[PDB]
Amino acid sequence: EEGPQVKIREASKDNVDFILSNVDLAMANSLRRVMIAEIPTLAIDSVEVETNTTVLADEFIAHRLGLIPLQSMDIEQLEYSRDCFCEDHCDKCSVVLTLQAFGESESTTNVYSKDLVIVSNLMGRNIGHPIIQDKEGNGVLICKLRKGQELKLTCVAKKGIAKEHAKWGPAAAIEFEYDPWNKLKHTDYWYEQDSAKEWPQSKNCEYEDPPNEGDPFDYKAQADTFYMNVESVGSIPVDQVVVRGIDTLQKKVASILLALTQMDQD
Amino acid sequence: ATLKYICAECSSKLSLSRTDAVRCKDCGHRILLKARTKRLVQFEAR
Amino acid sequence: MNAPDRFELFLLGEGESKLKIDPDTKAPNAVVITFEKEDHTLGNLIRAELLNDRKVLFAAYKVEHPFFARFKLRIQTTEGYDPKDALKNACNSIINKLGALKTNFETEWNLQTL
Amino acid sequence: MIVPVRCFSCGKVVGDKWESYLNLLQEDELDEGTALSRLGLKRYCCRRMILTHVDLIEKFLRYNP
Amino acid sequence: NQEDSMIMNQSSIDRGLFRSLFFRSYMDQEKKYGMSITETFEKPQRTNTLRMKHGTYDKLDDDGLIAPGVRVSGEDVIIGKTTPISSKRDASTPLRSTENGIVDQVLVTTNQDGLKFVKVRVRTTKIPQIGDKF
Ligand SMILES: [Zn+2]
Ligand SMILES: [Zn+2]
Ligand SMILES: [Zn+2]
Repeated sequence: EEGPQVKIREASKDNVDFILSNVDLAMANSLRRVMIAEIPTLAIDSVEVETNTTVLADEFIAHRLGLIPLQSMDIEQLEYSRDCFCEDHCDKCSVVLTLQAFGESESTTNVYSKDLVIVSNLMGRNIGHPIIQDKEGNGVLICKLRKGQELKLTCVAKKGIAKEHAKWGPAAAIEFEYDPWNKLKHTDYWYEQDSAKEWPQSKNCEYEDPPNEGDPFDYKAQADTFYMNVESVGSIPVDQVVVRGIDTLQKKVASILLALTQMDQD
Repeated sequence: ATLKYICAECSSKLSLSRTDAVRCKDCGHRILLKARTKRLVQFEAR
Repeated sequence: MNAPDRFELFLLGEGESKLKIDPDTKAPNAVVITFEKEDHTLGNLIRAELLNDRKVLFAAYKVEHPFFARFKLRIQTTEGYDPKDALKNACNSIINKLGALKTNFETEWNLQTL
Repeated sequence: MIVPVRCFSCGKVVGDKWESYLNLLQEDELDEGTALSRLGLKRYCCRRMILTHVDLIEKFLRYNP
Repeated sequence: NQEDSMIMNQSSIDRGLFRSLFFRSYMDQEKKYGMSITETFEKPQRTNTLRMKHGTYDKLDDDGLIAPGVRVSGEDVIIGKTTPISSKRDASTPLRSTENGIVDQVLVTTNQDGLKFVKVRVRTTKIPQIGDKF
């Protein structure tokens, strides 16, 4: 179009590999940052334990519950409970899950995220369904039970961002590399005999022309072209981690522009 | 249903007054553990 | 025990505003903007774009202490160019860049098969 | 004391992978390194997550109550 | 991270890095001597006594024992006991002023001397904070 340019190398349901060319390092990084910390997600933020006869502690369990990935597709159509006019929580700001599990067999009874059950009224939003990616369809072993063992609890899943708690991270690791040849001399390679022989070259070197020894150092050159790979945890699809990442950053810049307007009165 | 104390051994749901000594009625153990409140404890999933 | 609530990183308090413009003392046409509940996601991004402005004499930012979610941005400009306008244009330029990226990624994702 | 949900360092979910891992070692008769890679645990922060997990819950469950 | 400090990743901490459980067992037995002068496990009130800690006794049941599950903090009376000095006199055990947690388990058993005696376990999760040693 005009400014920044994208070339998707590879793409999957949970991973995008792309080259982000015609960009500022400030932008590429601020985008990397906002993908990690600020895209809103839905995660369990309250557990009420009715019964726990497991070997695991109340909070131990409640802690792992927050880490279970939940559908976050239609998240912007769910309010932050802090802005909701309800007393505490409701269907406009939260999702309610239920976990009832009992050791019926002599054999160890396993408790999975499949076993969480939405009780709340979703009002036709793709939200709160535990993210299941394992071949057996169980997804995430919450707990293990014996024979007389029982676990009865209620989950209030709420909107939030990684910046408040890592559980709200839609993404895992974000691969990031610019100038795989160090033509820019942005790093100084530590060596014994030969940096070149001692440092393994990036797969990214294929995508760029090598420095060429018989050329003086390009002092004026700036870092523009960024080899990235964004991994999704599941809650939101990969395309959405980057699109919402852009949109969030774009949004938080607009709030500054609007703040300047508001303080420009009296 | 309304448990006061549970036997530590046979997992027996029982309940008795300080005028009924200690012990578990048909197990015969002096262990005993207080049953969980029905107050319901809230946890942040953090 | 003495830890602030993690929401205090992104949520404005009572009697607390986002931007706080303050006229600089040391130099003419320079200003000092305190960005409340913000970090390196915005500080660096704005500063780098403000440097692409040929009418910008100075542009720098700092996070005085890591406990607190706030950054100070210093802007000096050519006589006749008000810094608030340099920050105005700075922001729009960013928003335009992002919207173009958004579109391009979206056009690319639609060609991809998996 | 059960497979941690998610790798501490990176965040990649690891809670759904434990049982699949044991089967790959048992049934499939694979080595730990190929098994970890088969589960798509590419980074060493994720490999250590499962490879070094000690499952004490099995011991804890062995207790009579 | 200078002079033996270290920078820990809060993101990884949120995910469970170095998280630990903390347990503390409080203990008490009903008296030592006096067939007539025997102490009592009970939730005590005014009864000319007034030698209370307060520290609210409000979390105790009729047996002067907190039910496992209740949250405890500061100087909340975890075990209620009285000494008959003649009306009653306080002998109640407050939680450690510094500590706070959830009542984990409460063992109501007997000693070899036919003594009513209790053990009160309190659970606290400790998340890696600032001046915590590693
Ligand atoms: Zn609501
Ligand atoms: Zn018994
Ligand atoms: Zn990892």
